[PDB]
Amino acid sequence: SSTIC
Amino acid sequence: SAKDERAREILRGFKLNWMNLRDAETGKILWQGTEDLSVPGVEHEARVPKKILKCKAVSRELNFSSTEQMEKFRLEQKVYFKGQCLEEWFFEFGFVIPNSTNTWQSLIEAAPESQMMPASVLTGNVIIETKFFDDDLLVSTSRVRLFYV
Ligand SMILES: *C/C=C(\C)CC/C=C(\C)CCC=C(C)C
Repeated sequence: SSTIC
Repeated sequence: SAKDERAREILRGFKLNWMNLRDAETGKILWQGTEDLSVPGVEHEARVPKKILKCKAVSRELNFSSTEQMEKFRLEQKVYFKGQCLEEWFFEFGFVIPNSTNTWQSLIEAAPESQMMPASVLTGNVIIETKFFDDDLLVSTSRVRLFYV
């Protein structure tokens, strides 16, 4: 999981 | 070192042919790189549409070729923001047949909306550091600066 994607 | 020479053989035979970032909810490809971003010792750049930050999940599809066999091809990716490591991603492909071309698909899920970072904060300030391994052998480390446009 990602905060940029 | 035996190990250094092997790492170099693998790398000389390896390349990334293309890569897609696809919105997993709509099916639409938002970004398609055709450059070999495995190449170490140079800062690559990527421009991605900022609306990718709105996707609930992204399908990343990576097409690569390898002359050498790999027993357990995997990636470790770190996301650095102004040089601070924010995130670390792990992906495993597994066995790679010698002289093969392979498409590797992975789903990257968005964090909760309240944790997503704004485009205007991110753009030009994010580096993705990718280490390409065969099991424990580091084959390449590449760096890509991202711009959100
Ligand atoms: C949604 C995912 C984003 C914004 C970044 C994903 C990674 C890249 C684009 C470039 C680096 C990828 C490899 C070297 C495999």
